[PDB]
Amino acid sequence: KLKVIGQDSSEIHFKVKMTTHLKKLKESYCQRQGVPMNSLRFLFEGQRIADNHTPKELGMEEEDVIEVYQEQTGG
Amino acid sequence: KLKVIGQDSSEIHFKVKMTTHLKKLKESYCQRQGVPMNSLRFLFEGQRIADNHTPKELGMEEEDVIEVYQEQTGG
Amino acid sequence: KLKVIGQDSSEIHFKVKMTTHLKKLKESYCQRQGVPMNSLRFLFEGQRIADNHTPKELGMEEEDVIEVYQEQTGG
Amino acid sequence: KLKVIGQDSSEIHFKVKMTTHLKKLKESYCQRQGVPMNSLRFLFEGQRIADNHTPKELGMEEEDVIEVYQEQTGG
Amino acid sequence: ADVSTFLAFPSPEKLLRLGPKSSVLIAQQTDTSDPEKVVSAFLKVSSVFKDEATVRMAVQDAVDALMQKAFNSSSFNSNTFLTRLLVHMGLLKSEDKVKAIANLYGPLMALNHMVQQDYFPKALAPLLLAFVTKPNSALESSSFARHSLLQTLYKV
Amino acid sequence: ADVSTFLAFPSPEKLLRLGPKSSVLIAQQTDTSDPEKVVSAFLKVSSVFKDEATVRMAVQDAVDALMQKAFNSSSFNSNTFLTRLLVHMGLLKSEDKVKAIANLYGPLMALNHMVQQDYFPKALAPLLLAFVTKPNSALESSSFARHSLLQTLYKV
Amino acid sequence: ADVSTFLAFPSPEKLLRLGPKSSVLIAQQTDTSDPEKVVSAFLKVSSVFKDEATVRMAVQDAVDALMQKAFNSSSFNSNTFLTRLLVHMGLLKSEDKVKAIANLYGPLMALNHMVQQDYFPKALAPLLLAFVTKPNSALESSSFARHSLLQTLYKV
Amino acid sequence: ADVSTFLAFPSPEKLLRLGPKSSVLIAQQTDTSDPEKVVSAFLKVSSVFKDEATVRMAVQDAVDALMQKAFNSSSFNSNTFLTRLLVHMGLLKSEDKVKAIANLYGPLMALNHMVQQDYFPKALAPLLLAFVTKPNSALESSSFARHSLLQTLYKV
Amino acid sequence: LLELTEDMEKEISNALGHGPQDEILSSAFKLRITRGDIQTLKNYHWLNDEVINFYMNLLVERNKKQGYPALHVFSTFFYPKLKSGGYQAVKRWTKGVNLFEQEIILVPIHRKVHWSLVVIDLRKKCLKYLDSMGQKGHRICEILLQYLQDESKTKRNSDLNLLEWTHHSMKPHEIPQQLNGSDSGMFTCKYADYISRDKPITFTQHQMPLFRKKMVWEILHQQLL
Amino acid sequence: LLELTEDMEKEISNALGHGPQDEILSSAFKLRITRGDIQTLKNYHWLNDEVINFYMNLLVERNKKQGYPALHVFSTFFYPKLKSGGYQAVKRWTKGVNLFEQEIILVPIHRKVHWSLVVIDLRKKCLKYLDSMGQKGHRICEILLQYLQDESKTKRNSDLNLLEWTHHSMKPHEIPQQLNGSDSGMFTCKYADYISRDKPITFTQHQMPLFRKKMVWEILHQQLL
Amino acid sequence: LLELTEDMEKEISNALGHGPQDEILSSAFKLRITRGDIQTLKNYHWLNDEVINFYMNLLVERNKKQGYPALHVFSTFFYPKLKSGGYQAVKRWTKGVNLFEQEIILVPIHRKVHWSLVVIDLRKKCLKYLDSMGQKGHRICEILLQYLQDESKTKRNSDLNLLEWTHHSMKPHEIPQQLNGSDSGMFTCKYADYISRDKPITFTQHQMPLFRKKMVWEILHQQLL
Amino acid sequence: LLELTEDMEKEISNALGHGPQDEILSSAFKLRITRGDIQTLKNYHWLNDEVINFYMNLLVERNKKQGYPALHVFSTFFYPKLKSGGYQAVKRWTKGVNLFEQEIILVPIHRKVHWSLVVIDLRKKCLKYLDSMGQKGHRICEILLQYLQDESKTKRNSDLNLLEWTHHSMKPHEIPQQLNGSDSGMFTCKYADYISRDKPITFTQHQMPLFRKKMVWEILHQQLL
Repeated sequence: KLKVIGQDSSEIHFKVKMTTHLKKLKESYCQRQGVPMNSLRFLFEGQRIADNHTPKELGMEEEDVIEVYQEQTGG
Repeated sequence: KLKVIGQDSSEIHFKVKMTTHLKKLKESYCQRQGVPMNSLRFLFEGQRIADNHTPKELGMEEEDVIEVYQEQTGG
Repeated sequence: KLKVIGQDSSEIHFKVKMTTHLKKLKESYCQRQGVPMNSLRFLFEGQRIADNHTPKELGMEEEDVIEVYQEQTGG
Repeated sequence: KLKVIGQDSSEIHFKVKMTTHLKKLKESYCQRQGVPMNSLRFLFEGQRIADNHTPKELGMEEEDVIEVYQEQTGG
Repeated sequence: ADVSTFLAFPSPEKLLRLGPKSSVLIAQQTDTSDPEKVVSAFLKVSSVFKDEATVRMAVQDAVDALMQKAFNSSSFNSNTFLTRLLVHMGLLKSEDKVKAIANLYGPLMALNHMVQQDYFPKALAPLLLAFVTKPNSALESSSFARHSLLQTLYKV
Repeated sequence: ADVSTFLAFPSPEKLLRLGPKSSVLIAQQTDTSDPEKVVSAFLKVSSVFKDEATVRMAVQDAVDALMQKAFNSSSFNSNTFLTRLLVHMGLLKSEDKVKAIANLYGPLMALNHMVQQDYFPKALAPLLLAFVTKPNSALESSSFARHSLLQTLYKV
Repeated sequence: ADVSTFLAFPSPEKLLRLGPKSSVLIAQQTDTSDPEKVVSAFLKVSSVFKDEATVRMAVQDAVDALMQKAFNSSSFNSNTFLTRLLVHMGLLKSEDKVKAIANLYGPLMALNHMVQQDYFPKALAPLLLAFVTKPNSALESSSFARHSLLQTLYKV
Repeated sequence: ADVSTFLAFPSPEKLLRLGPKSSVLIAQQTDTSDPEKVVSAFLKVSSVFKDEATVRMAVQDAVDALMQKAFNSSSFNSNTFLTRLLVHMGLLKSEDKVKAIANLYGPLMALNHMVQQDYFPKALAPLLLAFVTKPNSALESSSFARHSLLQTLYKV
Repeated sequence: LLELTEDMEKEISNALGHGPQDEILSSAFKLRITRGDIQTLKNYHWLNDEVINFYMNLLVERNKKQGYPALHVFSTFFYPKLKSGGYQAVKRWTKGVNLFEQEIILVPIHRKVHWSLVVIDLRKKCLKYLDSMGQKGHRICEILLQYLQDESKTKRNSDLNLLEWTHHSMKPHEIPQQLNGSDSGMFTCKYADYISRDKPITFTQHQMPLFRKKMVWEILHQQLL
Repeated sequence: LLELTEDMEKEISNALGHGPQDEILSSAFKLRITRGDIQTLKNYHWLNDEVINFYMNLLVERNKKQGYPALHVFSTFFYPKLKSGGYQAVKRWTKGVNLFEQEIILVPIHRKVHWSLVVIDLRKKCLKYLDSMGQKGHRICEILLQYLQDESKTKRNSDLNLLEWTHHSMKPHEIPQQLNGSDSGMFTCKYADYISRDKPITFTQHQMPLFRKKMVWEILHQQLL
Repeated sequence: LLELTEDMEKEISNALGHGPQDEILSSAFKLRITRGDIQTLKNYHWLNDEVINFYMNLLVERNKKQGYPALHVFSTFFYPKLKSGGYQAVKRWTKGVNLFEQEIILVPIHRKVHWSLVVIDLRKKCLKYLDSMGQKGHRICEILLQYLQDESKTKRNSDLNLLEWTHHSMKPHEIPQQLNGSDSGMFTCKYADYISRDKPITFTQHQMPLFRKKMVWEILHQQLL
Repeated sequence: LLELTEDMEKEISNALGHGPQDEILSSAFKLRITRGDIQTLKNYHWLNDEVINFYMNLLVERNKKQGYPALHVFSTFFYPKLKSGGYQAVKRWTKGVNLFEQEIILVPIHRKVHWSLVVIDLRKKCLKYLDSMGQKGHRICEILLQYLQDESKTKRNSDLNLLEWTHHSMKPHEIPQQLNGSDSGMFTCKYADYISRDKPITFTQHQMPLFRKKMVWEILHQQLL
């Protein structure tokens, strides 16, 4: 059981068991969106959840929030 | 004693006695800003504080918040 | 009696007595044209007929041709 | 013996025997030019010398002039 | 399951590793009842384009699949699709141009004047000029798309 | 107290009701230690412009006051001023043009192709065309300012 | 005889040395039976414009004279006038744009490609770029007039 | 004798009916001592381009042949080539833009004013607008080439 | 149908023509519509926020002076605030009124360059999202609803069953769409002028220009015609 | 009026559609109309010189196969040459024919980006300059006339009295004008398709597009309809 | 000074040249820098957020492998979140570390199209806002400070006297400014590469291009040079 | 080298600055150089025909007041006329002078938007075509030569052997080329200021701007420096 609040409000409640990759949870989310993944990046309490990362190496708490932010560019 | 939080955070703490115009409190605020008044509009708990309006006809509570919003346009 | 063939063909037959200015014969021609004088310049057998110039200082032959050319620009 | 004066002056003196195609005389000319054939068209005394045409069906006089003109467009 | 993966985050090779079947594969795996999922798709597919026939053609043929399947169905509002596509390309909306211009008039009337006054430090003009000559102030984005689109519309 | 009032929210008449003294009045009541208050001013003053000599000239002469007083002082960074002015006019920054273009390439390559296919409903081209012909998709804002500015820079 | 002289070859001062009477003076001395003499006039008068109210206003008020007298008369084809004016401003005609573009497509497709190949001498790109950055390759003439005209047409 | 024929008057198929050998065939049959014959060639080859890989690639690969053979030789002025190419594409020269603009200023200042006066027949604005909306007054040729060229120059 | 009043047509051009950009041309509801403001009604211009917070208010009065459903209008600066400020930051907003007392609630909507309109028909117990650009809006309703639920179970302790509640986006083939990138402002007001009167959207593009004019008039006089 | 042939409409798109830009699509009069050429008839494109030297020739044949006035057509590359080459440089041009034998003479005209048409009605003893852009042309007639006078007093020693001769520009309010900067090509041919048949110019803009299509067809088959 | 490695120069063009736009070219800190990402370093392009969240991290390591002040780096997606989420919504952010233990804290800054940099020198007890565009930023520091005060009096109950604390914007005449509208990305990193090493900003524009290249290299190898 | 006169620099800006566009600023050779005219010397502007028919004349005088080769200058409106009017239409042009008496002949050249220069060095018995744009010009010389041959065998019955005569285009690697699309005007005058003095073209682009100024000065005073 989880959540993935975006840069807005959109609460897309999720669920999975703490062991296997989050990469699967990545594609999953970026599935029902208007702009791909590499336009987004997943952060959990700050640290940026890599793909090789696992809820098992993260120590995430069920019913936790995995915020997502959109690319930034400046010049 | 008052406040005028804008569409952002900027807390410009104010103060005046409940009787005289707010129009004076308008020009006052729009003084130290990057874009004039008519680009902004003053709302108090929702209702839009006209110029002819007075804290005396408003029933405002000292140490209250008079939010301000920027013009909107769509097409 | 004269002529003023332009950069094309247009034969605008003229006439005047050899003594007085040609400046009067200038404005005259540039009168019935689509672009002013300073867009044109008057040449007679080659030499460029100035304003201070006179048919009397030119030694022009009645029933002669005073060609006219349009400005040039390059870069 | 011939000539092919273009829309300018360029006298490219030619030569061939009155019998065989002029199409060969076409490509030939359009060879040493800055813009292809279909940008040009060959006229002889007015009538437009087709490819299927031959100096033998034209009754051309040696040391004659076969003028050439460039496409025109208006709107 | 190979289409969905590609769609998640497209890639030139991601499309190419679907062989000749990817064309109608994507097209059929995309519901055209609503003009949005269609655009949503039209975009992910072309978002892959790159000068290289392999990719070019793939995308084209691909798009054709989706668009034919698309047009051939009542449940399709080809006006909104079209519409909605122009807005994503920022060829439509994007800014209250009318107003945006209306604001510049002044600063523009001023700024020019200024440069022309004798008190304007000669060492400045060059900077100013050199400043609006840089690519971020020269390169036009949609004002470009738009022209290209017109050219084709006018057939040549 | 008449300058400050005008500045709060400018007006053609607001400036005109300051007579001939408004010129240096505004200029002197504006600290040029920092290039921002200056721009901040340069903008409010010109924001008033309207085709009508009365207003035109006022603003000009006005601006000249502020700008001379401005240039004549070490405490002034005429680079940042300049800079900072271009950004407000959106002649600088505003969008990652480089990227913005880079995205269109695809959808653009596609969208054109599409229109050209036989399956494209003839009744659509006209709509599309008529669509990018409307003023909100035709009128260019800064891409216009910029040209005007150049013309003067090139002296004619 | 003072109007005709001015018309021959206009001048800012040439118009100003006709006082307040020059306005309707020119307007009445110009036959509006044929839309050409009118344009012919409209042009000589405005050909004088220069940023300086004196001249500005003169011309305006002047033009207004000619144009009112003009519109108020059956013998006037305000379509051709209009037309004929756009062609002189080269806002119309001037080039077979359709074709002009059609030719570039190729050389353009090529030239870009070229620059992108590894065999393209790195020392060249900069030259090329610097080359199309110069004012004779940057400054747009009518493609500018046209925009200005639109802005007003759209009222703001 | 197959190269010369094609060059006389190019054709998509004319190039394609030279097989894979046409690439270096044309390139070698073109003397690069003088930058002109080269451009002269660069142009005839690309003048064939059309959206269709067959032709696209042919031309590219073709051009690459000519351009490598070209660059690799002292007898080559890659400045003039470049130069001379821009002039043919009318990206350079073509018009005294500086002057062209300088003339419009007046008629432009006038024409706008006019449209805005009350005496301007309401039935006209629409015509005028509709007039500069037509493709021969909207479609920009070189002012387009130029942008495309820049985009690539700026690498993206 | 209707036709224009030659004398009142020229009276509009005095409101839209040249002159001061601050010369107030109408007052009411605590909104002062100035030249600059009312100017946004010109052909192809984009309606600002006052030209709307107003017309949207004349709609309430016209529905109390011609007797139509209880109509509760919300301000343009409402949804945004709510979108980020939950209910807590909107509590004191509904002052002096029970929202559920009303029949219909009109909620204007500002997505950056766009004007949308959510109609919350309290009677039939559901809300409709009407957009003249085709653009969809599910998360919008979903959120707004969540305002009610709390505007209730917090401002009257009586909860709200979400089952009896519904919301849905009005498809492009249902309601009229716009054919440009300027008029979406009107499309939102006129969506209310009708939806409010329980009348069917039968209007379209080749009429909007006009709608614009009458609208400036309608606002001058404050008389909805 | 007329209506289009569904099958022959699609036959046009094969002449105007994609394909080779040299694939000759019609021959005659010694002019080969290729794809590139006939392509110039597309919407908004500018007619080249062959799409004209041809249609202008079908007009002659249609006026000898439907029996209309003796019609003598001149080539686009005629006036220009004459404009600079006097008569001497145009002598051998009128080969195998007495010009004054004819009733009407059609003369196309190329001003750089423009298509004009001079109609020299030999019968009524005068010529008319028809321009669809409003532009006037007095020096044009004045010059052309001067071709005749010499095409006579030099090619038959019999002079020509200029008094019995007249010329004049057809005002914009008389004939139809164009409303764009592309169609002046057609306006010149159709000016002949009628003026040739002594028929009044009753056509206009909201029809030209069509005129364009039939024209490509007309040229395919070489059958003027 | 420095000069480029002919072989490692060409190794850069393999990272910036054509190829896949996802082919990861470096990993670390939980950030995967792909082609697309590292591509943002090209001439005139705008640096994205990873090209920064990374270089800004190599700066920490280079200051622990060459021994410089305790350096605490914050992420690009930090300030924004804080700007709207107070401290409460940032609490769990500083996990596994006492911020005040550090000497210097680097905070990148994203104003929509701009890259700014706030340097919070914990030692001297004050923070500096460095902007390469001239733009000022008082409310930025004022806010950030307010993060500390609570990052303390809430994460250690020990308050914070604001008197001993200061902040100020670095004027345009102090630090180097940029002369275009693309390079502000670098100007922010290099502001750290130095400010971090307590070294004076002596660099300028006619060098940045280079800085860009080395930067892609620096990130390839993860070796700061 | 040379350096500018602070007081005479400001005297130039009075000739190039604002003011009347007809206020003659210099007279001589029957050419009146007005503001408009001399204005064409501004940065990036295109030199007109008088700024040249003049400087090209000061070159003659400077070569008779500093004693250089007999120099015969021809007008800008010369070649064109000749290009189309053979010799017959140019006969009376060379009035009061034997061309072959001269050593060097300077011939300016106008291709529509371009300024070229043909140098006919009568001494060495050949002519050189110098173009600062790379563009070649063989048919130009070939034609000009044909003017001489007749300017002789017709204006002195003494023919001309073409064998002893030569002409050739000066390659881009020989003479300096321009790096923009505005300065070709100067490149043609300065090609004469040197070629006239038998001096080698050693000048280039990063100097032309200046050349422009002195040139306006040079023309003010009519003193070539």
